[PDB]
Amino acid sequence: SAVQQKLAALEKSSGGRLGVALIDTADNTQVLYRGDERFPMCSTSKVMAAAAVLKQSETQKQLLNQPVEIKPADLVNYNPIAEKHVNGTMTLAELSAAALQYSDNTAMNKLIAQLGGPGGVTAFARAIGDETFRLDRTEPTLNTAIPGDPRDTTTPRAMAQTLRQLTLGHALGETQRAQLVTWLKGNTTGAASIRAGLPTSWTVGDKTGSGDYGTTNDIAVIWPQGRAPLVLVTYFTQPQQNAESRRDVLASAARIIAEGL
Ligand SMILES: *[B@@]1([O])O[C][C]([C][O])O1
Repeated sequence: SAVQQKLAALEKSSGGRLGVALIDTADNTQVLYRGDERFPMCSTSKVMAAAAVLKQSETQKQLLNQPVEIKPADLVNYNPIAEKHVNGTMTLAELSAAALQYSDNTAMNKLIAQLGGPGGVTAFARAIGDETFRLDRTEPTLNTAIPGDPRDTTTPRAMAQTLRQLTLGHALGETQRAQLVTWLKGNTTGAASIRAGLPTSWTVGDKTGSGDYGTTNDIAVIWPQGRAPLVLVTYFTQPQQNAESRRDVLASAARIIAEGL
């Protein structure tokens, strides 16, 4: 299609490797570009950890209000919210919000601990039918994004399907799903990524990710005004370990997708 030609051209112009998956929930049609290639997830993995904790809260009804102590040893490389609560507590809800809306790495590590390790996050993915997602490490090392390394990767197609199930489907209970959507819609880190390629009238919930090798990711649910929602995953990584982030590539890929609708 035109869109796949334009995405290929965008990729060629960027010097990196671009993966895109769009699901249009109107007709369950899909647009894929490198849809079955593995990409480092970086912080887009935080959606799965938060959702796994939400799933636990369907049975442990008070779980999200459970206080979790933030100690100095807990702090890693990027903790905008956890830093504000060192030697205090945050609830699991506050930690989930921080992981998603500010990409707080300490918050993510607390969610992983709550789940019994990276294997507990991966188990949740398997439980909801995602056989591709794998979380192997904690923060910050899950962002190394080494070419060819399968650790901490998924594919665009898999992530789009899973994000659809978590936000628009019923992998989560009704209250949990609504909470996840509310958290994604309040993301603060996404203004230069998918959102920037879309009409300002559209409502977007997203989670960005960034890592080494110039890895620049964003996964989003999109509610166009008067139209069925869309799920869009854009993964991008580059050949140089110290490459700069390229959020503009994600914006451009979204714009190309939005043109084709
Ligand atoms: B994820 O990728 O988003 C931000 C943080 C910085 O390490 O991790």
